[PDB]
Amino acid sequence: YSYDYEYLYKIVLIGDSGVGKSNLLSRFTRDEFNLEGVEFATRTLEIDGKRVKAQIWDTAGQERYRAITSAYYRGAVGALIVYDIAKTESYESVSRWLKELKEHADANIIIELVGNKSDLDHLRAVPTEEAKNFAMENNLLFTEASALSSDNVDLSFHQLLKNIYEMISKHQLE
Amino acid sequence: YSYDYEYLYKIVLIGDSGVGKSNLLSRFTRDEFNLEGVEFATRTLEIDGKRVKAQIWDTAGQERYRAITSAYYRGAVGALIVYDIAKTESYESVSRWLKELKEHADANIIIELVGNKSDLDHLRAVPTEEAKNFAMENNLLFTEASALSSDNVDLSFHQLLKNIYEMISKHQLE
Ligand SMILES: Nc1nc2c(ncn2[C@@H]2O[C@H](COP(=O)(O)OP(=O)(O)O)[C@@H](O)[C@H]2O)c(=O)[nH]1
Ligand SMILES: Nc1nc2c(ncn2[C@@H]2O[C@H](COP(=O)(O)OP(=O)(O)O)[C@@H](O)[C@H]2O)c(=O)[nH]1
Ligand SMILES: [Zn+2]
Ligand SMILES: [Zn+2]
Ligand SMILES: [Zn+2]
Ligand SMILES: [Zn+2]
Repeated sequence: YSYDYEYLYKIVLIGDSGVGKSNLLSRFTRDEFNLEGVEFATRTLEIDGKRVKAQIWDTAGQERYRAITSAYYRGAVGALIVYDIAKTESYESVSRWLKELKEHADANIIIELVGNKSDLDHLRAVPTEEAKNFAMENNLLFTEASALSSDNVDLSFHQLLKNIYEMISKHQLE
Repeated sequence: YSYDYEYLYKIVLIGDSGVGKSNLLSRFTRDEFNLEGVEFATRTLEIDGKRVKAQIWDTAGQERYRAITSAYYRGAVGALIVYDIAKTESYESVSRWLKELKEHADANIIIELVGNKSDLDHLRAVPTEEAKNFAMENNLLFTEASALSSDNVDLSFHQLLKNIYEMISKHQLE
């Protein structure tokens, strides 16, 4: 048998404007997607037998013109860095978002690199192997996804929460 | 170092009308007490290094005339059975509340017996040793408390949440 309790994880979504952060959230939490306020959404799912309440934060679009404030990252245990596989610029900015996390987020936050818009294969600018190699180099989890076609969307969120739970537990047997 | 995450525990308060359930809640969550809606309150505190968000439920007084519905107990990991040390009847009803928990609450809910109104020592009807012996007999945690004078109030809630966390963890090394 198992006891009746929940884990509270705060996750933040970061990345350049237009990479599909808000559509990743609406696809995972409400299964909706829009071709071009709601501060965060919560979905609860089972991770290795345990119930995990994931509170996933999303921007209001201010990252297009200014830097995200420190309060956005506070309390977050995981983070998704989203880029556009069809936009090189959005992939080059991954280092900037890594700087943002080191500067305002928890020192041991668990990071996952997400390559969104995998449906635009005719416009692919960033090869999967380049970003996958970069993720392992910087000890980030990695997947490509498509909020439009729902490919690997649940995988991007389940992979991070599963790694958070296991990395926490593994850290607990000190 | 420790990761940034929380545990969500639902706790319910049960006992006969007038034993001091609502005043136990206001004393622990808001440090207020009244001499003779708000469905539940949440207070977060540190249990053995970890952060535990306790959601403590309280009745609207319907237990005076009818039985508490099943939905009140659903999801609860712990429960406080409160009686009046100055009212024998309220102590005799502890078996009824144990029946209520077996009937509508989780099969492995952790129960604590609380003897409230310890300040009315001139009116003591239930000796501490009788209820303490009864609690160990039925594998309940036990303390006396006074919502009026704040004695053992934080102890009654901290003792239960600490036992819940450790009993869960101890159950986890299957
Ligand atoms: N083709 C495609 N377009 C997407 C995808 N995800 C988002 N978009 C589009 O990208 C634009 C910006 O998306 P949005 O979620 O607002 O990006 P955000 O600024 O990071 O939140 C929208 O017009 C979406 O239609 C995807 O997986 N595939
Ligand atoms: N002397 C004393 N009176 C108390 C204590 N706790 C509650 N009361 C009184 O008992 C009455 C009923 O308390 P209440 O919290 O509403 O009981 P409930 O029905 O179980 O919620 C109130 O008038 C309180 O003033 C206590 O620790 N000591
Ligand atoms: Zn957005
Ligand atoms: Zn910054
Ligand atoms: Zn009450
Ligand atoms: Zn019943």
